[PDB]
Amino acid sequence: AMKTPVSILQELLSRRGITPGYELVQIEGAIHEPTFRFRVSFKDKDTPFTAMGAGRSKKEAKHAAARALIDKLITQHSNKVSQFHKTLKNATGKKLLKLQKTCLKNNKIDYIKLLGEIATENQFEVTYVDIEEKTFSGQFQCLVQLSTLPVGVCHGSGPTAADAQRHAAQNALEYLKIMTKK
Amino acid sequence: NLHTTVFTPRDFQVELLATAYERNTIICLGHRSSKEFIALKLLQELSRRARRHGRVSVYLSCEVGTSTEPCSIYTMLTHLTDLRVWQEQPDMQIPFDHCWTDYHVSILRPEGFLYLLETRELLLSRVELIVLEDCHDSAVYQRIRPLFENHIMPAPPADRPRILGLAGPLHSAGCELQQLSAMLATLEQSVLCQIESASDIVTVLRYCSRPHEYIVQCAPFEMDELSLVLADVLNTHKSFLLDHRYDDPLNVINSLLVVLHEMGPWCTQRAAHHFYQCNEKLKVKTPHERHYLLYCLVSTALIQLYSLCEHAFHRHLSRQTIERYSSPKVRRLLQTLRCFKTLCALIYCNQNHTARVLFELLAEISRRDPDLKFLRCTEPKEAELEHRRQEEVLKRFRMLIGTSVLEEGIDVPKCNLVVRWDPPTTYRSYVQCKGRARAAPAYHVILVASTTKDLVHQMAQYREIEQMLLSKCANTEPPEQEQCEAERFSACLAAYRPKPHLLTGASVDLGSAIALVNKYCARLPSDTFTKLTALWRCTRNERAGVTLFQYTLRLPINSPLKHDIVGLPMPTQTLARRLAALQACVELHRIGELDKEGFRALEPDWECFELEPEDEQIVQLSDEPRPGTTKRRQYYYKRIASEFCDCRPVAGAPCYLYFIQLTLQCPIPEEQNTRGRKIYPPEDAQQGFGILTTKRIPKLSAFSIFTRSGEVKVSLELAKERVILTSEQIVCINGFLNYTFTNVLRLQKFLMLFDPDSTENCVFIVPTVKAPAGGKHIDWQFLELIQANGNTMPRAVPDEERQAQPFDPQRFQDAVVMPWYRNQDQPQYFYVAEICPHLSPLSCFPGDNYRTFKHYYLVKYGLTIQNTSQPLLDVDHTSARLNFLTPRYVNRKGVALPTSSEETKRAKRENLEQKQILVPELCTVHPFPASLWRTAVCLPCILYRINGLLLADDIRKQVSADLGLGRQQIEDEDFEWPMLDFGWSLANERQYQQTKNLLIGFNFKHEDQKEPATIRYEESIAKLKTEIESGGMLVPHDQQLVLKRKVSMMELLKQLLPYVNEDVLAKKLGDRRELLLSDLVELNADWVARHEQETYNVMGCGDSFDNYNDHHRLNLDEKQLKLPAGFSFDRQPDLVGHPGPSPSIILQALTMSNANDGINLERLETIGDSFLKYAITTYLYITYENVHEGKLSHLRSKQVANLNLYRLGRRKRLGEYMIATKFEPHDNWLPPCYYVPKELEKALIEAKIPTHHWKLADLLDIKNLSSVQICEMVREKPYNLVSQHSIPDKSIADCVEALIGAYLIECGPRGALLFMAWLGVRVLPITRQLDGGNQEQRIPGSTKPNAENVVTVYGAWPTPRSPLLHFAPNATEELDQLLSGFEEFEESLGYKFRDRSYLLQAMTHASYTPNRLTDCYQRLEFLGDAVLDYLITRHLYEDPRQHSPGALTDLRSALVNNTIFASLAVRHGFHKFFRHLSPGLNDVIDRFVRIQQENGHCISEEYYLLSEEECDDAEDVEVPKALGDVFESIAGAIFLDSNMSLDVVWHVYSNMMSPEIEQFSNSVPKSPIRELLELEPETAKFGKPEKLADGRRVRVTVDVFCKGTFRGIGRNYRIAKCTAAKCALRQLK
RNA sequence: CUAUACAACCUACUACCUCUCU
RNA sequence: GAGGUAGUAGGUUGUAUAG
Ligand SMILES: *O[C@H]1[C@@H](O)[C@H](n2ccc(=O)[nH]c2=O)O[C@@H]1COP(=O)(O)O
Repeated sequence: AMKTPVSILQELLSRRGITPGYELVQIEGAIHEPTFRFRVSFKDKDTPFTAMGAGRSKKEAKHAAARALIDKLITQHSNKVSQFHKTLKNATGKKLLKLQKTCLKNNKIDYIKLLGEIATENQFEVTYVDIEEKTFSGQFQCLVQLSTLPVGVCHGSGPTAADAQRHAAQNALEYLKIMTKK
Repeated sequence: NLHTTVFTPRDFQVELLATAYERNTIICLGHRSSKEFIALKLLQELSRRARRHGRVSVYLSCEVGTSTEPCSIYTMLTHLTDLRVWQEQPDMQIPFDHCWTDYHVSILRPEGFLYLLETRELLLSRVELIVLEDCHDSAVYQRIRPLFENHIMPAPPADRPRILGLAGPLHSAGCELQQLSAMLATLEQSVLCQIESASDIVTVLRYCSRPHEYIVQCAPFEMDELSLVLADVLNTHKSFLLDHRYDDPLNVINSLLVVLHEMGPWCTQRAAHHFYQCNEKLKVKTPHERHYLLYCLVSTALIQLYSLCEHAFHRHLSRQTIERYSSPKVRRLLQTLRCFKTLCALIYCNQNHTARVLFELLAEISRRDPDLKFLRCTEPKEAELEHRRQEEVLKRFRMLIGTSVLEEGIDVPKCNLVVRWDPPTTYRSYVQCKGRARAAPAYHVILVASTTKDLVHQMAQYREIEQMLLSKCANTEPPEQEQCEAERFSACLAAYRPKPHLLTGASVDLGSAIALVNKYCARLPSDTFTKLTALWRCTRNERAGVTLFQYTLRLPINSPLKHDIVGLPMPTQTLARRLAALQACVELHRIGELDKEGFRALEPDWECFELEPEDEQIVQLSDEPRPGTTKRRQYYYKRIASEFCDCRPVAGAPCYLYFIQLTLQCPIPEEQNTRGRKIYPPEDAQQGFGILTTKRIPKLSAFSIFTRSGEVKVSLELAKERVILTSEQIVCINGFLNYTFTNVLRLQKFLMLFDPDSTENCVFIVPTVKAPAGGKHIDWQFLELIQANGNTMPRAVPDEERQAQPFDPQRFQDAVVMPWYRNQDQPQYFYVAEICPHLSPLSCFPGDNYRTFKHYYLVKYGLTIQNTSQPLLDVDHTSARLNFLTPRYVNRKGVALPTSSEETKRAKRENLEQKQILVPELCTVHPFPASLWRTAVCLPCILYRINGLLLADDIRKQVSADLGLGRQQIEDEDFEWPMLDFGWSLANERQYQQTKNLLIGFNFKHEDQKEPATIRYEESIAKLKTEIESGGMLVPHDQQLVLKRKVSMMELLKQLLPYVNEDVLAKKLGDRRELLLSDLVELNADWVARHEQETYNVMGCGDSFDNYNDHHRLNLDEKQLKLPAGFSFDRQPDLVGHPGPSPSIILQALTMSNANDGINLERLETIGDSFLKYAITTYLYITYENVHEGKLSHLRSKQVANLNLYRLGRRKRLGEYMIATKFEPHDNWLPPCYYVPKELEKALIEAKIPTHHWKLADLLDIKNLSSVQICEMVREKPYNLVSQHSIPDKSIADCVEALIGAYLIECGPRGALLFMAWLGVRVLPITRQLDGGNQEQRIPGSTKPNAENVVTVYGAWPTPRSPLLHFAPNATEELDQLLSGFEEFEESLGYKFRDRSYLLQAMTHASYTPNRLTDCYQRLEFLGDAVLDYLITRHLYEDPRQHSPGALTDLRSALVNNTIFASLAVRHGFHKFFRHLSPGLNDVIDRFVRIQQENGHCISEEYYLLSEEECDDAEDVEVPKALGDVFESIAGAIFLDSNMSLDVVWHVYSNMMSPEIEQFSNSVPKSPIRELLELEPETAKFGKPEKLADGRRVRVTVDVFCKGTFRGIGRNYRIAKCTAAKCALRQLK
């Protein structure tokens, strides 16, 4: 049925007598495909049926010979800090331009109140740190911190604590001033 | 790279070494490692004087006697010398066995040696050398003050020992220049020496071309409005940060102000780049919150400055933009590099990042400026990424923005420009920068980026110490005016030509002589460590009151020119230089050296290599697979043997009869005996088989086949009484052959005719019978039976016949018992296994569907068994395949295959479901008896193996005919061959310390009480001040920069040669215009004839190394050229009357491994290829004696390569003598009297297949028809396998090599050489002589006499001329003196030499220029390579383990390696006597030998350079290739001194290689990477390396998962990987 | 030229199926 | 004896990797 047709045809004939003999005729000597070709010599005495078969495998060559026998039949971070501050600067609004168009030398503008207005205007807050010790000069200093993405400190100093925080907010106004102008 | 160099820059340490060898010397060099090498070598050089004078040497040092471990220099003098060197312990108490009278070098304290001279325990006249370690120390000056002022000065200069002081450099004295010069002069008068300086610094300041130094100032900086805002914001931040309170920002402050006040705002924000990149990490990395606030406020200040400077020129508004704010500065430096538009501009700094950013600046100015386009600009991964990036940068700029590392050691091409942007505070670094500009003209730039007058005083100091360095030193440099007048003189002079008729030949003159000499010196064979230069001595003399100079040139030791080229005197130094080099060039061309593949052989057929015509065009068609390779296969005819062609017995002719005598020697195992049969000996066969032939078969070996009965030996035996055949006997024997090879064996197949009258493969096989009286003869009545019983069909006997006949057992005992009822056309032949009386046709059936056997035969066939009382037959299947050559149950290694199980033996031994039972009346007894059937199926392997033995005997016949190698036709009966059996038995921190001595100390001063301002100092200071200010050395701040770039011929003779007259050469010359070099030699000969007394003066440090050739005699030779029993290697049997190699072994070498047989070429192929290399090496050496080894290796690679062996194989046609497929009797073996046509395979590929139509029949004969009829009968409707077989070309080369091996094994190396001559590559000298009286005698080697009776007898190896180069008066005496201390080398090796020139030639490196008497090791290395190669291959071939191909090649390839040879060299102290003046080689060999002795001289190839648990990670171990070449070269030298004998070389090298042989042989240890790969095949990986900062070393890490990461270190990648794998293996053990 | 892995192909074995012989 | 599945042993030809 579904097996090697050499075996099938061997049994099929051996039920009716006569003994077939397969023979190797040419081993092929190719470079990477050394195939084999066999030939069945069925009954070379009376009515010789000698069928050839090609195949890479000896089973496949005998199978093809049997089928032939059947078939013939049917920095950058200092850069990066600068651009998003510009986005914060566009998000600030008008007080940047008032900061440009005023003089920061005068103390008649209140630096802490103006920087608090900037904080209210541009959705952040301002931090004022006056550390408790006294300097070698015997005066007071403050740091203002910009509550945004970067770290942020502008410095200031003065004879009193309030003047130190005012000068820190003045330097923060110088900061936000000096990014502003185009 | 074309280093067209000036004169010969010798090795600078060796240069200082020679100056120390001449006179008392203070060495001016900084590195203490180089100073140790110089000290060591000078001790080695004066060791010979100390021995032959009975003297001693003393080394005085400072740190000695402090620490318990010995000093470094003691470790080197006990490791790398043969010298008895002694170390004094801290507070040494004298042991009784220790003495200075019996120690070579004594390393002593100055106080100790002072005590020795006080107490007469050592004598000053017995001291040969005193060496002072760091004698520029003031404290050790005071220490040697009693030493020198009490003993050295009172001693006379005759008794004064030679004095060396390893001092620090003179730019490192720790004094002002006045007091430096005073300290100098007191120091030379103190220690009785002179300063010899000759550093790389000195080498460029005099020996290299002068770079003009240009000095451009840099102005200070002011602020514009933007920079006023920058300064305002920064000083506000500084004045705030001073008061900021916390009860590293200053670094950012103190650098940002400088980059503001020195470059400007653009570079200020591009430094805010780096500093804000620093702060963006360092404000996050800090844990303190107020420090975080401080760092982030500094970061926001940098944000301010970057915002202002970005709001300054991109927002307010670009070469004008960068030139506006940033100061120009670099403009003059740029114009300096623009005027040079081969430029190799180098810029030097002291920081790596400055070098990177300046590379970026030169890169961006290269791409931006159109005129400047021509400027071509744990966790070890980032280290390699950085290292690869920096070398990419270096390659892009060099084809260099350097730092302090590119100052010493790095070799670069010659430069035009060297830049110093950084103002040099140190002279040493300044001139190491300046040292590279060499291209003549080349320039140096100083950029200083009152005080100007003080730096002018500092360069005045630098120029003045430069003048002291050049003035007090060694041999000077002539000034450039002499080169100017040489350029003037050489303009009209015409160059010398090699061929005077050819005007356009090699133009060589005075103007290019030195360049040709130096290019020839560079092109000699050398490795990295070798620096080959020529040693040039100059000499002053006076002629006619005019100064002239003689210039003795000496070329390197590798060059075959071994005498001194003496130049002839010219007025100055430079013309003497050019004439000496041109005389050297012509002296070279007299011996033809002017310049592998350029060299060709000196004998004809060596350079012929005649290609076969179509094989030639196969060679130039490179698209085809190449000849000599495995990938191309040719189809050869299987030669039927000579004794089997045209030997067919014909009527009337008396014929030879051989009985094919079989003899069973090993019965089959019962484990093999599955069916338990009786064992049948084939000698019990009353009927055997015989061969009838008319040409006599020679004596043949008895070979073994393996059938069912087991191992059966096969031999042939001649019958005494010859056979004469009648016509009818011919007819019946032809019918018998057709029957036996058509029906009994069915070997007859399609396309196959029995043709009895053939001319090829024509022989008879006859059924012989044991005579009943005795003996064997042709069975005539059996032949009558075969005549009666031809191809008779088996007949179905009727019922009446079986009823009539009873059962006879002896009819069916020992007979083939074929059944007639089944298999009518191709009957199945069955043996008789047993006859069962208990069985019957009524006995019980095993199966279920049938009852007893009579009912079975009644049911399935319809046949009635008439007699049911007959006994039955247990039968076997007969032998289907008839190949019995390989034993059925053994592997190729001799390992038995698995036998059958005992259950499947016994269960199927007695069950009736297995076995085969037959009824005797249902069978036909075939006429062939069964023992006759056994030998009849034995026959076809007998015929194939006899045809194999006879083809091997045909090859032996062909060699013994064409070259007299044995008897031509071996037909003597009293001789037999060996049996054909298959073999199947059935230091960095010290460099850091010397860097520290260069950097920070540089101190120490003796005295100041004299008057140092001697006016002449102040005069020289003011003179240098005026010369610098006025001469353009000082370029002022307003001045920019300076990039600037006749005589009658007879009167020319007076100017050029002032020792001749005006009228003498007027008549002497006549027509002659210019005196050529021969004429100049004639003229100087005439003048030394007309002035017979000549004087000479030693000028410079033209050294006293050499002597003899140039010195010593000093007598007017001054003006022109006046068999072990336990297996041997050279086993030489007789060649006269020796029958030669057996055809068994020639057959073994013929048949491949592809044939699956038990005999193989491969072991003989290995021994044959190795002897081919060995003998071609030894003859190649002895032939071309002056030719260096590279060309000889190219000739041997033209010899041994398998294309040439394939050509000799096809010329001898060995393809038609070999076996290429396993013998299979049905497919690849033509029986007697048949033929296979060749062309129908072109008719078989498709074509003739609609259907059959022919069934043979129509093509009755193809051989009888002509080829036109063949092509016709093919066209009326890729190789033969029956008589042809396909063999690849490399296998033919393998057979040629294996045949050489076969001839080697039997008839000696001399027989192998003669057989090598037989193939076609010559190895022996022909002595083509006339006829030797008796031509019939051939003395071994003598070919056939030609048409004019000339024999071409092959002669032996000539003895080569020793390379003792007699060009010296006392070359033997200089050989005896230069080879001192080699006696203990000989005792450490074993073999005393006769000619010690071979010893010195082996142990001279290519660098050791004090050696005139030999050549280098490279010739003896090239010889001892192949000598050791053959010695290893033959000692491993004879191994009774019987190595396979792969096993033998692995065992050799790990037994032959340079690591192995270096290790075995170092164990027996072959480093101790390696005379080398190479520095890097000395350090490599030194650290290797020290960490080999740290391994205690065990042979480790592997366990000296790693453990992860040892802190050896800095400065791993360096395996020297040179000492491996030394072991090879001393092998060659031992071989040559033995009159070319190998048994002496192995007698020596057993004691040096046999432990490693047995160690790697006994266990298979695998490859060390591959063993870890076999333990884990997906786990062990090897990452990329890293290089440490030490300068030679590589680190590679292996990882084994769940076992750890194991670190590794090696100079190369391979040793680091291998030893990481090994230390992983040691941890996993 | 040396080492390792994968694919094919061949035959020597061994144990066992599918038939046949027995 | 034939066809088939596994191991075991010898090898021929490629592909890839490292020395
Ligand atoms: O069928 C073959 C084999 O199995 C069988 N035979 C023969 C002899 C013997 O001792 N044992 C045995 O199993 O007979 C046939 C012969 O083929 P081989 O010659 O054994 O290859």
